[PDB]
Amino acid sequence: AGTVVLDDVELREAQRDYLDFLDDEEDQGIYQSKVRELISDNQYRLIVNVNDLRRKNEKRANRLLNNAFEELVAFQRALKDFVASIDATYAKQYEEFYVGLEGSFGSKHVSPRTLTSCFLSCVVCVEGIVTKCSLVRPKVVRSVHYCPATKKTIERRYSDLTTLVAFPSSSVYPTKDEENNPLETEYGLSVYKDHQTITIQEMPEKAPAGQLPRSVDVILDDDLVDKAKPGDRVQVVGTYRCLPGKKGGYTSGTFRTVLIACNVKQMSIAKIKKFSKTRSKDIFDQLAKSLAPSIHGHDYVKKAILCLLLGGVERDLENGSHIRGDINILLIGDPSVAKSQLLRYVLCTAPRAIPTTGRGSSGVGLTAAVTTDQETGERRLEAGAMVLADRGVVCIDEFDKMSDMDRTAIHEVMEQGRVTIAKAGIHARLNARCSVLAAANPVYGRYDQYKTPMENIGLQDSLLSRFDLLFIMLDQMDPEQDREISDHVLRMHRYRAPGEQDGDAMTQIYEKHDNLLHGTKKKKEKMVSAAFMKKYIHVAKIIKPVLTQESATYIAEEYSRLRSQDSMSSDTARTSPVTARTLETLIRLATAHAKARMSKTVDLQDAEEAVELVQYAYFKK
Amino acid sequence: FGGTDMKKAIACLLFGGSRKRLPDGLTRRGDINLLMLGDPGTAKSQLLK
Ligand SMILES: Nc1ncnc2c1ncn2[C@@H]1O[C@H](COP(=O)(O)OP(=O)(O)O)[C@@H](O)[C@H]1O
Ligand SMILES: Nc1ncnc2c1ncn2[C@@H]1O[C@H](COP(=O)(O)OP(=O)(O)O)[C@@H](O)[C@H]1O
Ligand SMILES: [Mg+2]
Repeated sequence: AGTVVLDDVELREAQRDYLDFLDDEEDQGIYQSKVRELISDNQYRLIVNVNDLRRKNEKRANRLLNNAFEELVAFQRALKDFVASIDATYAKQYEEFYVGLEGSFGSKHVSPRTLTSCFLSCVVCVEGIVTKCSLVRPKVVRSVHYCPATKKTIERRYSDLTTLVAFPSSSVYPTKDEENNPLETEYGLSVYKDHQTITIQEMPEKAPAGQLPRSVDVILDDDLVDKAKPGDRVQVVGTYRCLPGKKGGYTSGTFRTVLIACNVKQMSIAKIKKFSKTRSKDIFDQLAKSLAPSIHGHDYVKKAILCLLLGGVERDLENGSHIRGDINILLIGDPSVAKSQLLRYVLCTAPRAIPTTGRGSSGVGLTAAVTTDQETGERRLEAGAMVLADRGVVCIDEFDKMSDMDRTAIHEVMEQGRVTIAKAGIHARLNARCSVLAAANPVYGRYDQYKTPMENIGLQDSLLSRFDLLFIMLDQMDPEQDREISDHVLRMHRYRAPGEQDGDAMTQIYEKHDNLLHGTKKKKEKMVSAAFMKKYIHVAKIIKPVLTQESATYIAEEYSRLRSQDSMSSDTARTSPVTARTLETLIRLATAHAKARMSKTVDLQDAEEAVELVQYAYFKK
Repeated sequence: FGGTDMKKAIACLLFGGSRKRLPDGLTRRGDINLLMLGDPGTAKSQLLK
């Protein structure tokens, strides 16, 4: 086609507007460093805040939201121009670059249930869960052929979705020469791009109760191929378009609507160094004390939860042997001792946390399963709760109600951290390294003091050895303790959020002091802010300490001392048996304490703290 | 007939308490739970309806 366009006021003006938008010379803009980062990382697309564009140029934002394709084309042209300007050499590699979108879209923030034809041809944002995914497939863009008879090579260009409507003249694969000499395809010189299709469903938590769900279909291009997986909660921003049906005579008048993604999102130094170096022991002291103001007392359980948050060190050797580094805890107590509050707080704070109660999930939904795909006849693996929580936390409330077979299944995860799966036609070893919290009621409803803990717990020695720590909590009815508990509870109850009028319906390292949440006496001390706590926890989890020679003999001698004291402990009973796992638990707790205070080696104080914890947990009066 | 205290308890059940989220992310229940144990024919089901 020889038709060309000479002038177009709108397109030229829009391109000029984007050129001025992405200059960042007389402004505090950052996009220049973003482009330099893209050049450094060999990536070929940019993400631009919609709110930023609206602030700088409201008319362009309005036009882009109301009309997508032409404005996106102008964006891509402007990106090509500026990439050529900054570094023309890098722009040679890729044909055209792409634009992502970000920011608060406002009215266009639309649920899969509320997508309508009113938003067609516009850019929309949607939040959902992923249910179906397809295999990655290549697609031809540029084809190259060679003719052995005449020693000539030719090239053909393809453009199918670049243009809105395609015709039979295009998309034809050449096979013969002008004189019927055969052509040989040369796959090395051709160009291909990847293609994938996914399906998104409205989350069951958001859908109205008792109603069937509604879903949308998404196409993922070459860059965003591997960014999504089934069973995942995502947010997708992209165009909403109609699908051209293939040629025919009579049409019913109903198109197919498909969302074409442009952005896919998985929804989620000096201060730290100074604080750590100055505090050392006070680091873990305050972190244990400031774990959760909403919960009263129970310092040992807070210490244990902090040890889970920091964790041990995974180790590997020459022979391929694996040594576990995770910690596991079981709490048993009387009703209303706030075990479930602790579980919920750990769910909120931990990065990868999944709650799975006793009978809520069975043995199949915990680890994994194998299903025969009807579409192809092959065998596929579906991951369970524990496989999804790799290097994460699984919380199990009402642990006693869980059946025996489920606990035998959990043995594989608790011992080695791997899951072996096999059915005729497929077999695999999946990684499931994880940590477990569990809370179980006593068998008699309330913990009996006179009976030994073995009768009350009612669990076999193997399962007890599987757990690193056992804790027993009691509701002692001391008048002064009850007074303290009532004071704390009513102080929390009377508190109201600042900035909210009374009677209405419904970052510094240390938190600001509060008259009610802290109290007048506590003015001499402060609590650590949640955000800094999370940052410090992440940094500590990164750090890799090493064990010293001073503490190894000390810990070994104390383990031997405990195994000999087994005969000496005559006035009290033992909660858990002492096996070879106890020594690994000692080393693990020592390393966790060494993680608490940023350093390079494990010292004696960490071993002493670990041993104090072990002595407290393993024996009771 | 009778059960003025029971009726007042039902009324304050209907009005209900106030729920309170907390800065730690923990929540506390703002609703009331009642139990009625009794002999047959004590007019319990009618109150529930
Ligand atoms: N140490 C404590 N500090 C503050 N509140 C507590 C404490 N112990 C119990 N509570 C209160 O008692 C209730 C206990 O409920 P729950 O945590 O479900 O008990 P359990 O998990 O033992 O069944 C909570 O609502 C909590 O407010
Ligand atoms: N004090 C009362 N005043 C009026 N009706 C009563 C009274 N006590 C019992 N009744 C009548 O007797 C019946 C009680 O049955 P029901 O309330 O179903 O008993 P329950 O709740 O123990 O199963 C009701 O239909 C009610 O009309
Ligand atoms: Mg509970």
